[PDB]
Amino acid sequence: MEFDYVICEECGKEFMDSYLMDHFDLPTCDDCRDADDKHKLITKTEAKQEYLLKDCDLEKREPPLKFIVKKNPHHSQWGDMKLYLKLQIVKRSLEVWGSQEALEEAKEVRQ
Ligand SMILES: [Zn+2]
Repeated sequence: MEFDYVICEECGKEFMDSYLMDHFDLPTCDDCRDADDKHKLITKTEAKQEYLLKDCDLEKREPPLKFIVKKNPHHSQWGDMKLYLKLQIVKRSLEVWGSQEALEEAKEVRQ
């Protein structure tokens, strides 16, 4: 009868908003984490581009990855700001090359 909660589909954790479900559009909970201490997201520009990619991938299958977009929450607040969950951004960096080390090596090997 009328709800307003959600359970993390990753491991199953009721909740409503945290670091990804509070300003990202992704539920998750304070258990999956990603940075071991915060899961600090990663700028969408340094997330895919750096991961050797930029669109055409995360929109080719339409995965459960969400992003934020607005003034930065920490110090320094430029005009707009596009960010993408870091954990999910890592799952893709591998799905493509398979590891952030295969990326760093792909850019150091290529010209
Ligand atoms: Zn979870």
